[PDB]
Amino acid sequence: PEHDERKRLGLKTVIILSSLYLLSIWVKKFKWAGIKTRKFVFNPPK
Amino acid sequence: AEVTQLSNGIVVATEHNPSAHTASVGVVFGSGAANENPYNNGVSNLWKNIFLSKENSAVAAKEGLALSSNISRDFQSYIVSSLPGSTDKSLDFLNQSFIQQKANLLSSSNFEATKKSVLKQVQDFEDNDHPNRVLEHLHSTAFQNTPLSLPTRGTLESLENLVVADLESFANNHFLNSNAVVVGTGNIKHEDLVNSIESKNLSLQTGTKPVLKKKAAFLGSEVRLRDDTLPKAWISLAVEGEPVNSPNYFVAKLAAQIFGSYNAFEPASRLQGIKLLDNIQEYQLCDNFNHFSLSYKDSGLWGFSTATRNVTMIDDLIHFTLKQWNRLTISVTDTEVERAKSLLKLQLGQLYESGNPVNDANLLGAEVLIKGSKLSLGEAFKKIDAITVKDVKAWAGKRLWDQDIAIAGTGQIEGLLDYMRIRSDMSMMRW
Repeated sequence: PEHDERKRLGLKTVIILSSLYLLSIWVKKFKWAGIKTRKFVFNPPK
Repeated sequence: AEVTQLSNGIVVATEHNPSAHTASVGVVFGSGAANENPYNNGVSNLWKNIFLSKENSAVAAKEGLALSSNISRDFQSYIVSSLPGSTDKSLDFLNQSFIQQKANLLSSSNFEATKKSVLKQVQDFEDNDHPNRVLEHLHSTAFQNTPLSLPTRGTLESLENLVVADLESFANNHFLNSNAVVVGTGNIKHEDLVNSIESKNLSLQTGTKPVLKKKAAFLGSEVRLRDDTLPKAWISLAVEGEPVNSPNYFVAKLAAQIFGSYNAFEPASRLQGIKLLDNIQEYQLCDNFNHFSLSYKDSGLWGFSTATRNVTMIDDLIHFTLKQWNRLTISVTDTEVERAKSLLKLQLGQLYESGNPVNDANLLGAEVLIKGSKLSLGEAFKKIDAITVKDVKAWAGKRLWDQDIAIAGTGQIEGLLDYMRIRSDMSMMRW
């Protein structure tokens, strides 16, 4: 009996979660940019 | 108290003080390490070293003259000190070295013995002077691929590959007339010096201008020189500060005085009216720290440097210090500002008026090269006293609040957290 209403709620739930997913990816990449592009150099000690 | 400066063919700048026993004369060029390249980096320091060579120095010692030179970022200076009477013999030695001996100082026996000395000199620096070493790298990363990034002493690699021709090439491009200012401090009069200068004619490379470049820029970043064998951690952290001749030049310096400097072993230092001290003394987060407002021609750095043996609590040191700086935008008090004004005057005074004319020359020379004049000590105090809490807040909200930072450190810095953790502390959560 909940069929029609269930699918209507699913539509809203899936749209919000999809957005949150795409958005978190972006935020994560931003928060990690300093670490990902970090560079090292070795000069062996005398 | 008088700042006299006139131009005839060369710009002459002086500041007399009759109570001074000695007199210092010198030429200050409007070009320093900020004018060098990554490859000839260290040429200015090299020049300074031959100017003070055993040969050139002995010639001045017989005559009773003392030599002094200073290589900075925006400028460069060669100074000769003497008695108030020998103020003429200083000019003879000045001209004899910059025109007559501009080829006798550069001998293949003098140059090599000097190069070997700046090499052991710059090496010693990198191996042991950790606080200055860290501060130099701070400029290096903060202003990377820009003029202010080049270190004043030059790098070992660019130094050992330098030749007599590089010195000449630099000298013929920057030691020009339009990029110079003759300075005299001590007790001698302005009219006294300008006459001895306007007497001896000859222009020597007039109308020639130095090469141009690209504007300096701050880039939020970091350089970590980890070394677990050192007994401490030395760190420097800063935001983009104020260039000289900036409206907030003084607001910035005052802001740095609020947090000031500290030394955990000096009883009196532990008693200063600095809120940050309540936090750092409980677990002794550091042996020392000092805030600064470094100003240059195109930009500057505002931040602090610190040294510590408490290697497992470095994060608290950084965290408490940054929380205090957050205050400047939102809750700095009238009395903190007032305490700063008083202490800023005291330190600014002790600088502008020491018992040493060579310091006076550098301060005078550096100022006149950038703004064409020098602001009197009394004029500064008027500007300092006029600063309100509202000013400091407007400044901090622009320079400190949620702004990128630059970090540099050496020693046991495993406990210095990542960039983002430090950067996040440049502000606070609010409703």
